[PDB]
Amino acid sequence: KQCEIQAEQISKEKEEAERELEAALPALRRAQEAVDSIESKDIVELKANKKPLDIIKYIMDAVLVFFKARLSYDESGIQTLGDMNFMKKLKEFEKDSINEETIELLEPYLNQSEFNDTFATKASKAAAGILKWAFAIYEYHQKSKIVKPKRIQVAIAEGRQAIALKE
Repeated sequence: KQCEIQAEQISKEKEEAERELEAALPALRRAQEAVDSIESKDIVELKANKKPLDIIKYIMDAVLVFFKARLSYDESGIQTLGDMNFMKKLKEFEKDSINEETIELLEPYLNQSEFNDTFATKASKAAAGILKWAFAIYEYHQKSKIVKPKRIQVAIAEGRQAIALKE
C-alpha cells in the first residue's frame, strides 16, 4: 500500500512539475532561440559606437552583473564582448547560478517604463532577445527553490517505489 500511495503521489507530482515546466521554460527557450538567431553584424556595429544609448546601457549593466563582471564602465563591457568565446557563452550560462542578493539588487533596477521588447527592438535589432532571456531568468528564480524539494521528492519516490517492490 505504500507502493500504491507512492505511485499515485509520483504521478501527481510529475504532472504538477510538467505543468510548471510548460508554464516557465518555453519563454526561456524562445528567448534563447531568438538570441542564437541574432546576426553578428548588429552586435559588431553597436560595439564600435562612440557612446551607448540609455536603454542599451541600462540592460547591459544587469547583463554584465550576471556575468560576474560587476563593472559599470562601457570599456569593460567592450572588452568583455571583444572575445569571440562570448558567442558560445551566450548559451552556456544556467539559471541555478543566480544568487538571491543579485535578484534583490536587480529588482529595483528593472525600469518598468524603459524595459519592453517592442519598444526596445526599434533601438537595436539584437537588443530585443536578451531582454526576454533575462526575464525568463528572473521569472524562474524563487520558483526553482520551490520545485527543488518537489524534484528531489519525485526522484526519491520513484527509487523508493522500486525498492519497496523488491522488498
